[PDB]
Amino acid sequence: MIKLGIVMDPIANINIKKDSSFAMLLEAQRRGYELHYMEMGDLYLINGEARAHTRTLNVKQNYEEWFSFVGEQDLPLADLDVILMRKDPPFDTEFIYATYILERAEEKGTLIVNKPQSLRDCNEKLFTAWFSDLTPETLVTRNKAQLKAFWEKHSDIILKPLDGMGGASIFRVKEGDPNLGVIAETLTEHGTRYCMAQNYLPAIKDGDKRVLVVDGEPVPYCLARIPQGGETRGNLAAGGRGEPRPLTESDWKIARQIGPTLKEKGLIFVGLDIIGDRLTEINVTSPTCIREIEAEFPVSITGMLMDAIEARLQ
Amino acid sequence: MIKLGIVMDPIANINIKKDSSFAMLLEAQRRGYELHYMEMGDLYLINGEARAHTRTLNVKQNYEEWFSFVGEQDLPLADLDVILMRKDPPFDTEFIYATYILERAEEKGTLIVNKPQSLRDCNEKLFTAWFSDLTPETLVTRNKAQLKAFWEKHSDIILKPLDGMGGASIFRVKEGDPNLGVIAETLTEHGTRYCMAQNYLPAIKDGDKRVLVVDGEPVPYCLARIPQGGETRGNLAAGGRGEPRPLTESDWKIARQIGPTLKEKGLIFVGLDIIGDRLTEINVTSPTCIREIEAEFPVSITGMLMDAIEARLQ
Amino acid sequence: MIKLGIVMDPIANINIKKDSSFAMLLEAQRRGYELHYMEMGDLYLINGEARAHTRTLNVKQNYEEWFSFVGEQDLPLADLDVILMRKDPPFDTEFIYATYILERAEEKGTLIVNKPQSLRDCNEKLFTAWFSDLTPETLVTRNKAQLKAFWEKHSDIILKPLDGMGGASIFRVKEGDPNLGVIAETLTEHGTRYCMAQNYLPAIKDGDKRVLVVDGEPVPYCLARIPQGGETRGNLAAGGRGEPRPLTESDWKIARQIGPTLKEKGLIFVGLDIIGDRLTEINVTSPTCIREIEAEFPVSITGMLMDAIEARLQ
Amino acid sequence: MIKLGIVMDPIANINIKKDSSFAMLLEAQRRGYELHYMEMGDLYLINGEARAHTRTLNVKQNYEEWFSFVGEQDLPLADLDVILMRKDPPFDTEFIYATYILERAEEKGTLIVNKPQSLRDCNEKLFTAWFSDLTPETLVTRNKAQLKAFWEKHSDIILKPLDGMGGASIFRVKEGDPNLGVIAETLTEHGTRYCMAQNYLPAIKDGDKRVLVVDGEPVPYCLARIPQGGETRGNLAAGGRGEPRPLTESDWKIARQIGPTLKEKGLIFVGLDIIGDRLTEINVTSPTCIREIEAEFPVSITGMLMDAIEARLQ
Ligand SMILES: Nc1ncnc2c1ncn2[C@@H]1O[C@H](COP(=O)(O)OP(=O)(O)O)[C@@H](O)[C@H]1O
Ligand SMILES: Nc1ncnc2c1ncn2[C@@H]1O[C@H](COP(=O)(O)OP(=O)(O)O)[C@@H](O)[C@H]1O
Ligand SMILES: Nc1ncnc2c1ncn2[C@@H]1O[C@H](COP(=O)(O)OP(=O)(O)O)[C@@H](O)[C@H]1O
Ligand SMILES: Nc1ncnc2c1ncn2[C@@H]1O[C@H](COP(=O)(O)OP(=O)(O)O)[C@@H](O)[C@H]1O
Ligand SMILES: N[C@@H](CCC(=O)N[C@@H](CS)C(=O)NCC(=O)O)C(=O)O
Ligand SMILES: N[C@@H](CCC(=O)N[C@@H](CS)C(=O)NCC(=O)O)C(=O)O
Ligand SMILES: N[C@@H](CCC(=O)N[C@@H](CS)C(=O)NCC(=O)O)C(=O)O
Ligand SMILES: N[C@@H](CCC(=O)N[C@@H](CS)C(=O)NCC(=O)O)C(=O)O
Ligand SMILES: [Mg+2]
Ligand SMILES: [Mg+2]
Ligand SMILES: [Mg+2]
Ligand SMILES: [Mg+2]
Ligand SMILES: [Mg+2]
Ligand SMILES: [Mg+2]
Ligand SMILES: [Mg+2]
Ligand SMILES: [Mg+2]
Repeated sequence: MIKLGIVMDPIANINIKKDSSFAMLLEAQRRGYELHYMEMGDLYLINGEARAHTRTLNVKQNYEEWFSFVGEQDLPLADLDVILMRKDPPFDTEFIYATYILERAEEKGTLIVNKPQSLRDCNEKLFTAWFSDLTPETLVTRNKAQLKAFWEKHSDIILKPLDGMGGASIFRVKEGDPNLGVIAETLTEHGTRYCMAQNYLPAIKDGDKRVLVVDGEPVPYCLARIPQGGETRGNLAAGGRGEPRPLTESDWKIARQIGPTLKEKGLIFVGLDIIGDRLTEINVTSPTCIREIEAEFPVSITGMLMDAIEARLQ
Repeated sequence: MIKLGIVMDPIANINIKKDSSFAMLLEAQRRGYELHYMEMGDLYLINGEARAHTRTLNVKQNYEEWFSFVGEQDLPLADLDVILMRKDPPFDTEFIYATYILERAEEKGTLIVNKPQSLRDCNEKLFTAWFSDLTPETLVTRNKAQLKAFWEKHSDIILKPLDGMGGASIFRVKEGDPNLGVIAETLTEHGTRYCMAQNYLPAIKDGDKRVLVVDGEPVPYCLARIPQGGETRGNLAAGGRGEPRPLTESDWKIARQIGPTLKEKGLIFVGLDIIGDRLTEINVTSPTCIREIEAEFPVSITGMLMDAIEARLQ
Repeated sequence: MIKLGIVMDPIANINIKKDSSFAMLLEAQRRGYELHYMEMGDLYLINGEARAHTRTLNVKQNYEEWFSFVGEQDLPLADLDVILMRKDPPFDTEFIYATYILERAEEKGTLIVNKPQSLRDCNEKLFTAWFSDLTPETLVTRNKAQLKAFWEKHSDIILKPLDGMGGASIFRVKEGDPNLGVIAETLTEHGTRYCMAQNYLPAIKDGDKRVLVVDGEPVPYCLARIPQGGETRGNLAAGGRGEPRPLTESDWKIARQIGPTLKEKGLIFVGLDIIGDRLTEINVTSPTCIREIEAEFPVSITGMLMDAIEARLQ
Repeated sequence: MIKLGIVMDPIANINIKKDSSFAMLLEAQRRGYELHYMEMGDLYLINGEARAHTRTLNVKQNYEEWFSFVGEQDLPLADLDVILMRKDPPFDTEFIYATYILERAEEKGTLIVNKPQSLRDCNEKLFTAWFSDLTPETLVTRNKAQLKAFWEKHSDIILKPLDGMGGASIFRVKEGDPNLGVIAETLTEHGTRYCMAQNYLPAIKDGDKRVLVVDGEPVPYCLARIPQGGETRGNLAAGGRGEPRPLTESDWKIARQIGPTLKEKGLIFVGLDIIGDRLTEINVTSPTCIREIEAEFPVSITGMLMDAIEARLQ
């Protein structure tokens, strides 16, 4: 059968109602694949051979017991046909070291979703620099002076870190905010770290849309994430409310401009974030929102993904 | 003329007797290039255009005053013909973010020494995994159990981090050492970070040889670094004593097996570390030892480097 | 009744077989006290009044369910008669900030076990400086030069941090160890942090004895902790094997020399560590070993503690 | 003569125009004291005896060369009559460990300015809890829920950390600020660290007054620090503009209510911060502003301090 491996954060701590790695494993099992579970500490390199202690996994939609390990073994990763790299951000050096280990298996012919070299090339915030015609005004800098000047030009800005996801450290500096100085000292760590500033997009009130792309093809329904109450963050992670919608026509236009690059670079499962008609980030590590969209519409995103994996393995 | 830029750690704090970035700038000036100085905080991205505040530099071998800035300007980095990325390790995410900024200039046709994509692909310790036939026995793992077992098989091991240089955190765990447990808990941070173990190479007593490669071509004399007194580290940084030597015949054999890969990947200036006949690491960020070799032998390594840059620009 | 509060690490994550805070709560409940549970985040200060969100607790020796909250409330801490500060190390600034909050309640007449001012005065490693006649040779320094010289004088030394417990970072540097330099650079963080060196005590082979002192009175049986296998640490936390013993006559002599100071300073429940006839540290924050001693001998340490609390409240 | 020691941050890096430790050393030298210079790494403990490598210091108001060491020696600290602890914040555990070392010298009869036990008892922000009748409304908490509620009650609040000085991390959350959530997640590190909230005091527009107290006696002129431009921080450190003034009558009233406690606790040199008629913090580690006040008025604060030291030594 196909043997699929998954590197992910502890399965014992996921919420199977929302988790997309889990929805993918139910579909792989429904198709008859042998599932091999791994966490970051299980992978290693011995004389350049990527190997791992895996546990053969069995999953089921049961809220008392959703997984069971039916055996364990140490194998070379080149023994698996597909490895899904579903480790959550932050993008740190540990994450990078794991992609070199996954890359030694990929040279022995294992398919890696997503491709290790592209995970290091395409940072979720800075890859927008390759599509500046679709993004808001974006400045990446360490200097408070440049941040102050971008604020004076735009009046209302969003300042963010480059490594997190889920609304980690998002500040909005509107007109008359008394805190530009301390927010820049906090995000650049007194000018020793880069941060990103973007002009604020009022359309966030209509939702931050997560648009999913399966091997360059946009899935036709998205999830708009509406910030809630006293929150500047649309992220479900920061309490945002999700609303499944068909793609609007500027959603198709952005997703098709990016689609071919993602295919070309082996970024087989990608989550675009679109606010209004601007692209704000590209999630290539562990994008979610599969469950919410799939509940509301007749589309099997996990099926699309396994179909694309199986074509890639032919 | 050629306009060469350099991104480096503060020039006001270098030792011009030992520093190789400085020796390279004296040669570029001797050839008539216009030098533009940058530090990491000067580079930025505004709508995907890489730009920087540079300072036009003038250097001279004077220990009271070795540099002067004769002007400053904000320019797009694509205005320079060559940028030397000479920032010192650690390999951290800031270093990675800078390579995406240098990569936007490289797409507009600037030559980057070394190539930004290869700086992210070739970590100084883990790139040895692509030449395991030339390295010692090497294990990269988070698990103390695997480290203990590698120690029982080899008796005498070297344990190290993956990010530093200069002898940062090198432990030797010889037979009967009472500390394997606490050294593994310290380097893997209780199993949450990968570390590297290698079998100890007795030949370190004859020196850790720094072998320099200029665009795939090995420079014919090396510097052997001899550990001093009560030191397990050969590194000049950890007090090692340097001895310039001709390359021996296994030095030629290793350097030629790696030479073509480095050329192919745009790793134009590389420092190999060889102990005996084993490759232990590949320094691609800011390798030094140019001064010491050049003092003792009739070879101009900086000249070789500018000749290779000028060929690359043709 | 007496209302006793406890500040501790999450009760949902303790092992009731070994945990001493839990054994103390079963005894307080057996005596009829009302138990109020708190974690560090529940305590606060509003205009200098110490207050907390507590949860009224019910505990029982049941491995499926060992606690239940039967209500919650926000109260001033001065409403409780006794607060047991049982938060585990590290000794960090958060720990110190909590002692000022517990100190505002103590001025309104609540008994704090142990006394907040003494928790800040008596660091578990450096308080041994007030009894240097009972300790091994001890040097606290940031300088590798002094560490090297102490090693040359003593041949076999133990190097440790000042903040942890449980065998955190204990190195033994015996004769001919190739790592003094990197161990000193690691514990002093290149000379910016103090560490402690002590001469190694061969008697650790007979056990690191935990001697418990209840209001200056030594409990008459101790637990010797024997290091296991390839371990330099006797700590149960680092796999040490515990053996309950009567106190030997040098155990009585040390415990009585320290007894009156601990009483005097309101350090009502203290865990001395004795190796042979030398005192190595004084645990005043959350000392354990009550269960193991009590299983083997006819002594109720928790009873001694509640008797001392009740006398203190008279 | 009197031998005075000073523990301070590197003298080679101070600005003698503004630095108050330096102004104190010129006065001690003018009186004929022998000055012994120390940095944190020079102090150590060997079997509970506090000792240090000192350098005999000579200072002079010369901007090319303001200090010279005329010898060095290792001595027990009990050999000095007075040690000025002038190390700058942060208040971290290293700072605390140094106070135990200074405390072993103090038991052998050395005067420590300020007293080590009081430096650990009187944190610069939380010691205000002992004078809540003179401070603004102050909440110290880890819970965002309590911070949100304090903001709804007061409309305009100041949120700050407990460890820094100089305007480190001061946020103002006025009505309609879109960032309460991310500022609380940032200062409490997702609820794992305490932070302080206070209601905003409009009077900061007239200056944050530094009021100096020499052994319980208020010095009669203060320095008001006016925030500048786009700054919420009055601190000279964050660009604030200083204006020497006589004490107003509510400045006398606050300083006299605190004066006797500071004397009583051996906090011989203290810098109160007063905004309007509210006390906001008490700087006991390294308060400055001596130069600016002394330039404008006929008062020798350093003289007052040496007079108080000499009385303390009688
Ligand atoms: N330019 C913007 N305009 C408005 N809101 C933005 C903007 N950029 C980010 N945000 C807000 O911050 C949240 C997270 O931003 P995002 O770029 O997607 O980073 P993250 O990885 O944390 O999700 C968004 O959902 C939105 O609420
Ligand atoms: N396998 C080995 N055998 C012996 N010594 C080694 C070995 N690996 C590293 N070392 C020692 O540690 C020093 C640094 O090792 P290296 O791999 O080059 O890391 P770094 O980047 O810090 O220079 C070497 O100069 C040598 O002294
Ligand atoms: N002087 C010493 N001689 C021998 N072993 C020691 C010595 N000091 C510490 N140790 C070892 O390290 C372990 C922990 O040391 P300790 O001082 O008690 O710190 P901790 O708080 O981590 O328990 C001890 O149980 C013992 O095994
Ligand atoms: N309650 C307050 N009202 C207004 N401004 C305040 C208040 N508390 C602090 N600040 C501002 O922040 C600056 C620093 O606050 P402070 O409490 O003195 O901390 P620090 O140690 O950093 O000086 C003050 O100078 C002032 O500008
Ligand atoms: N691993 C998780 C996803 C974790 C996560 O937060 N992922 C980010 C991108 S890496 C995301 O898609 N967040 C969507 C949101 O917060 O709305 C899952 O599969 O559910
Ligand atoms: N930037 C410095 C080099 C800094 C450095 O230590 N570089 C490492 C590799 S990134 C090195 O070559 N070290 C040689 C040694 O310590 O012997 C220079 O040009 O001199
Ligand atoms: N809170 C825990 C104790 C946690 C702990 O490890 N405490 C240290 C001192 S703070 C200890 O006594 N350790 C004994 C050992 O490891 O043997 C309990 O009550 O069991
Ligand atoms: N050590 C320095 C003082 C460093 C410092 O910033 N101290 C703080 C208190 S610890 C201070 O008084 N700051 C006054 C201000 O920034 O206005 C000196 O003597 O000048
Ligand atoms: Mg994201
Ligand atoms: Mg997003
Ligand atoms: Mg190196
Ligand atoms: Mg090396
Ligand atoms: Mg302990
Ligand atoms: Mg101990
Ligand atoms: Mg202050
Ligand atoms: Mg202040």
